[PDB]
Amino acid sequence: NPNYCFAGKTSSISDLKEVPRKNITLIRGLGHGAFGEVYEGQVPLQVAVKTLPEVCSEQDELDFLMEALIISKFNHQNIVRCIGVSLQSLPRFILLELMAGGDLKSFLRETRPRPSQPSSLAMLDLLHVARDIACGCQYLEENHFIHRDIAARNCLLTCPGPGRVAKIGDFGMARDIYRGGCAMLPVKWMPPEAFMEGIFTSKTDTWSFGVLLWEIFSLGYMPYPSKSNQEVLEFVTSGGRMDPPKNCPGPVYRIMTQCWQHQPEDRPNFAIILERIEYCTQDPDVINTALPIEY
Ligand SMILES: CNC(=O)c1ccc(F)cc1[C@@H](C)Oc1nc(-c2cccnc2OC)cnc1N
Repeated sequence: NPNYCFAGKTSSISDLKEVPRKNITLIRGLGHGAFGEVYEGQVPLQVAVKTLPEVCSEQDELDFLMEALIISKFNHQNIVRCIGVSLQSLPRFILLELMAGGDLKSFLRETRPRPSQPSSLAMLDLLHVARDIACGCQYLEENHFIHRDIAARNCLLTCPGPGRVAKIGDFGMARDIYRGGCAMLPVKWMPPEAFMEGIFTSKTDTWSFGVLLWEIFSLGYMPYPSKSNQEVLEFVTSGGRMDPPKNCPGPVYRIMTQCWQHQPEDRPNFAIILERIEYCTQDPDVINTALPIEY
């Protein structure tokens, strides 16, 4: 059994909270796609159940064990909680906080303002999501953990409604690096030094957060519209940056452009990002800006 170190503390599979299999009930599927299915479940405490295929390799097993260790060792309101694991029965389970709002990317697309739902979303809703994730990122930063794939698809919402809280919900990329190919790398979320020299720092996540911010204020569009991975790589390496999302307030766009500074030392840390998001939320001209209504 591999050890895991976070914040200078070491943990082992023995530290994982094993939940007796008899206490766990599956309710419905939520998704598969990526390696492993996820179900809604009960332990009555409601959970999302990530499963390990019984038909897997030794490495798949170690990967699964490692993400369990990673998530269980985090303690922050904007990172999905791990209720525990069930590793002593097959298929093996990781039990997560059930985020009823689902993933952020799908939410943004599904919840875009429409003629039928003219006020489904406001600038403040987006700013609050951005703040929430930036808070999670600041926690990772101050604990020297580099996420490596901050993107809408990896964020979850506690509920569809106005009191929703956003959290980082997937750590698969970080898990892989802790221990794939070019075409699977999240190049559209990566800074120049990352995909060139394979250098990662906390400023990597700052760049990625900029792209997430664009995803949020575009209401769930794929970054760099119409560009392939290699076109983005060449575009960004040459100094190219995304335009503002439709109707995006200037102060918000400016946060994006600061996250995308070529030199990592010129990019803000998350304390500063949160400061700037806060300032945006106070500014009437920002939050009174109407989001586009999709016909
Ligand atoms: C299919 N998506 C994932 O597996 C997925 C994608 C990104 C991510 F960060 C975490 C997950 C899975 C591991 O965890 C969760 N998914 C949902 C959930 C996700 C999608 C739709 N409805 C849901 O709950 C009602 C809710 N809570 C979770 N703890």
